[PDB]
Amino acid sequence: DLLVPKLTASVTDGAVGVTVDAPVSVTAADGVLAAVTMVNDNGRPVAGRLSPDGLRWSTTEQLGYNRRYTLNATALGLGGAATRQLTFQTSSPAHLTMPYVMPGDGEVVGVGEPVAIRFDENIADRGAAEKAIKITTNPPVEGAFYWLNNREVRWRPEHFWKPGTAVDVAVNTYGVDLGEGMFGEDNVQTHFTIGDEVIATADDNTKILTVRVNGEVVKSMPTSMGKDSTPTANGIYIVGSRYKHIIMDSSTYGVPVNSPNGYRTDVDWATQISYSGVFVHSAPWSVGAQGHTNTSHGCLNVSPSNAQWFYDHVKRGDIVEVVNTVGGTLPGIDGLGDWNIPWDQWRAGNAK
Ligand SMILES: *C(=O)CC(=O)[C@@H](C)CC(=O)C(=O)O
Repeated sequence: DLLVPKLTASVTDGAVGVTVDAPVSVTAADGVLAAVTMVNDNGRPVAGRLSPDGLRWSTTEQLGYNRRYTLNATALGLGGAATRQLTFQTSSPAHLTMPYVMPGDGEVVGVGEPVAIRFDENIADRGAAEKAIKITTNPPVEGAFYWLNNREVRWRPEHFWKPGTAVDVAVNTYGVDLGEGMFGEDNVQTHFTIGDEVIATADDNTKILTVRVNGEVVKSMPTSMGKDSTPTANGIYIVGSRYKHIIMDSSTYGVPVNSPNGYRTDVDWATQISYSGVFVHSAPWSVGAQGHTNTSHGCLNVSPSNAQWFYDHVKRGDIVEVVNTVGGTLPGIDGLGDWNIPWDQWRAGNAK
């Protein structure tokens, strides 16, 4: 009794809402695939690949949103032939959101650097976004997702990264329903490495900014932080971008320039450590106060040479800690204040 070949697809005829996050495949049993074609509505063929043993065919390029595909396959065996025709329709998004992932590919960053995925649209289903984001670490370490706002989610370990750790971030959002008819416009894939442990502590009691590289004190900077009425917040800051020079505009951070606490200052050697506008930068005008008295709007004022030193030796992801000021604590959702959120609260997340 010779068997008739059987044709099994990873879709079914008449299917709709087929998600394009995965390839479409066809399998033969009691025979081999002699012919497999898939065309879109317009008759344009889709690239596919047949396995050497002739048993498995799969698409090999991206499938498009909002499309009607037609699949034709024929299987031959000693028992005879069999042909099937399947038509199906893929997801038809109401909205598309593009993801952006920091830090940059190939980059080497500090031990406080979180994984950041920012979407250009509000994410209705955060849980679906988190699931779609595949993070790999080496050596392996536990981490968790937490949302700073409706568009950006962060991933980080309980403690600072171990130097030498590889991080791989695969944002596989294409074809994924992120909620309310919003699907990922594309995928992104970044990889980066954890460099040396650089931790700079600013103690308001001593007015000193001590830089420690892998435990070792390598630089001690007299500093002037925020004057009482505009104090520098205590807490953990993540180093962000660095500038040879930059015009600091208080309106950029919510405070009108023409205000009592406003300002517009052109400074040298500026290292940003909070979205709220905290910078380590060159403050020549206050070199007398540094190490003695706080006089700034909130920045860590240091000498020109120490500012340039900081610029040259501190990198994105390195850590600045402020302690014992008269300020409060840096908001966990500052954008660079991730570490100020307790692990239990971060691990619990906020996907809802
Ligand atoms: C950063 O937030 C701005 C500052 O705190 C420094 C530039 C200090 C300052 O504004 C000043 O008046 O010297």
